[PDB]
Amino acid sequence: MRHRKSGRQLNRNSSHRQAMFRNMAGSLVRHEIIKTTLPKAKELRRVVEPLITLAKTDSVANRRLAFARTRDNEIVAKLFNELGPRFASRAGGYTRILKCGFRAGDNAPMAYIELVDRSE
Amino acid sequence: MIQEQTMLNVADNSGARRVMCIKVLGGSHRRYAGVGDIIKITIKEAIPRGKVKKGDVLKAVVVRTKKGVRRPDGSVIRFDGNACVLLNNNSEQPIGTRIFGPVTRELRSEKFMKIISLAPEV
Amino acid sequence: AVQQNKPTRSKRGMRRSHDALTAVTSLSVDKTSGEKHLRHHITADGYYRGRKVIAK
RNA sequence: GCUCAACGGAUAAAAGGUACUCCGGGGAUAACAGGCUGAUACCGCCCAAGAGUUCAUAUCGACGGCGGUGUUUGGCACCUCGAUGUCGGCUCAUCACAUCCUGGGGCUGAAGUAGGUCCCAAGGGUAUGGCUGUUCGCCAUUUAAAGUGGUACGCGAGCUGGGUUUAGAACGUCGUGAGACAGUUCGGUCCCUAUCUGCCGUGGGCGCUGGAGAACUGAGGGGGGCUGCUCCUAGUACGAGAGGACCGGAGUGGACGCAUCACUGGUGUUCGGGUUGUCAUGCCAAUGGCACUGCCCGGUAGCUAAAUGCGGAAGAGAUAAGUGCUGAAAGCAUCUAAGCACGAAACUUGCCCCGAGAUGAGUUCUCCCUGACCCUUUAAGGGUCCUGAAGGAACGUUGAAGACGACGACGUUGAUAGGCCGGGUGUGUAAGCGCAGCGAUGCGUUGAGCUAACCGGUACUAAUGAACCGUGAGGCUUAACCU
RNA sequence: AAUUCCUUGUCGGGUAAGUUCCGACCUGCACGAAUGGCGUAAUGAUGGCCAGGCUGUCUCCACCCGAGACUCAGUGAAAU
RNA sequence: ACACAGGUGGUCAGGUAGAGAAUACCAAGGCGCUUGAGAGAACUCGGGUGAAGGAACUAGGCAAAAUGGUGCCGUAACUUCGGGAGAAGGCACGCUGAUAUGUAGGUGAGGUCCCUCGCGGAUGGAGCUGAAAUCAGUCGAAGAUACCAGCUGGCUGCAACU
RNA sequence: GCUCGCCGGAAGACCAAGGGUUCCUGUCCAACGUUAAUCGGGGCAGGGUGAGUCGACCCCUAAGGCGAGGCCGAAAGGCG
RNA sequence: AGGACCGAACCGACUAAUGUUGAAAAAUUAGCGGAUGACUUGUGGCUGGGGGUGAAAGGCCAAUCAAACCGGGAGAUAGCU
Repeated sequence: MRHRKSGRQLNRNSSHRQAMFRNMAGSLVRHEIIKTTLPKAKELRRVVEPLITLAKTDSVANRRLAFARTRDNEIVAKLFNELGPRFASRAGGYTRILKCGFRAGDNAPMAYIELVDRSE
Repeated sequence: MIQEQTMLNVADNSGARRVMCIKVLGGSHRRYAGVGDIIKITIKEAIPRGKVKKGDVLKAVVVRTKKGVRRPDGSVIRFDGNACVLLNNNSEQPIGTRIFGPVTRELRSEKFMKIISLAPEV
Repeated sequence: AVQQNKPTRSKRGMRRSHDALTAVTSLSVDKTSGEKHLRHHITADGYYRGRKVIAK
């Protein structure tokens, strides 16, 4: 049912999800690999790939982005020079999802989410 | 909409500013009145020189409502400020000597079809 | 309103005859190692698709 | 020598209250319900004084009598003291027929329109408000019916607390009094996660006999079935005359069931725009975090009724009451005895849906596989190898399906999910630049900018080869024909 | 009448109708003078009533967002 | 009795908004409530928005929603003169820059002048704080813009009110 | 460590009354701690709170208590 | 000036939203009368069981009250389960 809703509801309030995904997507650029859960990681591509594609267009009016949606205070000094010129040209697919099964003795679907470091 | 306890103005003369709607009737589960549906009404302030008196219960038809009338083609023709015409239950036709507002011709049932034969431009 | 007779040890088995959430069913083969892994999942030792990833 | 008279003498010597009661007990003992009863009752009939101008039975009915029912008024005390919570309401129907509306037949004091009114039948159909806790009774307004009834006189592991109902208290009255009134008025508590039968939906095992894929028959079941008002058919039928109708329709309203998103409004916290407060961003432009989504206004995708659409059929078969023919027993008379027809709004087939666990398990088409060995306390088991089809499922990408399973797509022979690059509906011309302007700000570039479901292209990123299950022509008996 | 048997009186007004509201009647079955009688303003955890304002209480529900319920996993009660 | 929302006296106080010790946002400082991952179901509990009618709902406006600020106007009957009164009802509200690159009220000096040269004795009115008025423009559908924050008139019985 | 949220007349900060080792930080994680546990008023070892001016003691004392001699009551006990 | 308005603390408890093997054997959430007075409240003391106290309900006196608790009379008495 859920009428027309196509995005999954996961865990916590929509407000907590907003900030958790904001914090995870910005930090994955520096961590390169994050360990988390499969349902959560399958929705991370929806916010971390457009953050890398944000450096595909070049303009003095494009540097004020990542300030109203998916804020991070440190990528805004390096990302436009590092991944904008050649990597962001591919406009998506920068992520690898690693299905790892159980974490320990509990029930949580464990996953690792990483960024591709070389395209060829 | 025009339902129970609705307080509205009369389209005939001598009826005064206020009359009250007191059930729709004519079948099972009857609620709300559309344009040209007969409703039961009570008179409250009527002019002393008029043919009708206070607390005597009559039949009336809706002539103004924002649900309008769409029977001719599906396009809705609407009216501002809810209003009714007073109907004779025995001799038929309206009971006034004048009528207010611009009115409509879709009131075509023979017991009130005389409404197009009056002073209005319709 | 409440239990007035204890359910039988046959009824116990009638409610435990579908209790296995995992059987567990057959594995999948790698592509550069003589190793095997769970269907669409990387092993706890890092083996998957001939990639050997995030190993310990 | 005692009305010690409660008399076989409880002390010489003794009345009440308990809604503040407590304890030992109780259907030994009460109000409701089920049964039992039917005097009473409701319903109909036999009798038919007398009424109906005349005339008993068109329509009614005295003085009296019977039968049917469970059915009011009232009894028995067999089921309750280890509790079947009190009246009405709302929710919710379901059964009866002494039929209320619908149908079938008829007498009328029924010329016609209406009216009066009795047999036959349970398919379909039968009102809301005021004061009032009251359903009810009264009233207001409406019906085709608002019919007469049963259902623990249908309502609490379903609800409200108004009636009923204590412990606060008052008015009236009574009882020295403590209490008392099914008198009166304010006020006065409403507990409950399911074991199994009853149910609704939904998995897995087993049966249908080689395995697999699928479409057809149809034992039997359910759904459909009602109608007010007016206008036409018809000033035709009838009847001095006034007036004024059948068949079958249409116009306008309804119950009830059933389906949609095109209309139209609403909603629409994944889209857009404006705005108040305050903190963050050094500060400002500008943009977030929180404040009922802070507040305000539009609105896609979609839901939805406050919107739109729709209905009870013909042919064939067979049926109480009623309509019957030819005709005897009983010369006649008769629907019945011999012999054979008509027919209702009801009903079987027909239509729409279910349905072969229809263990009575039916049919037919499309697809596939043409194998061996060792041992034994075996007419049966336990081991190993060759070779596994057609197909199915898991595992995935998820959805028109969903609580979970099940189930519809798509897994690179790919459009299934996500993304990119656009379009569209929706919003409303931005953040910048240029000019004008004290400045707030306006106008031009600009129908700007932004986007999610709607629509298009695309493999950009992800759905791996396999592995797994599924085996080698498939048990037993009979008949005929060709050999 | 918080008092009323006929009584939900009778009648005027207020309603579509009112066992209620306001007033008038006297025939108070049983008001009545500190056992208190009549009477008025602000006020009042006050009973009853009329009109308007404002409203999803209703007509009639419709859509939107959470928690518990649902699924698996963890550590694991009760009447009966 | 429980890593129990219950009980518990004294002591200190801030930006901005606010009359406030209410309340929104936040600083200093403190903390993330000692099971986890998902699904997106009726249903229950809590929230949001709602057309046109309107108390018809119900024993009964119970409950809920609307209103709600300030300044300037306007104010009934009844009355024991004290009340009723917020009667009832009306009009307005943002921003810009100029007179004055900030006027006047509060605060108040370099300076000037005096004497007993000093917690001195006057005076002028820069600096600081800063209304309100007057004039002229400008924007949104909406300026009290968020929090915060009124139902009113008219009878009757009871009760004098605290 | 960072980033985000919540409290901010408190969920910040300083104390009494009461509790009596609970504070501080070294080690273990068998048992206890409705999840893990490398952590915890846990198991186990050690360290810890120093006053002429705060309080008591010390000097007064309200309500009140105890109360010589004396009195009331069989006595206990009471009055004062 | 106020046994005065609006309105916190401070006192109450007219209400609805929940709870009812609760988070809690009398609580929580959101409104609400009193709010300088016959106000409210901390500390210490005095009053005792047929005895105390109450602007008065048969209310309050360690969950009980037409009379709270304990040791003893005591193995009270029960035409009864």
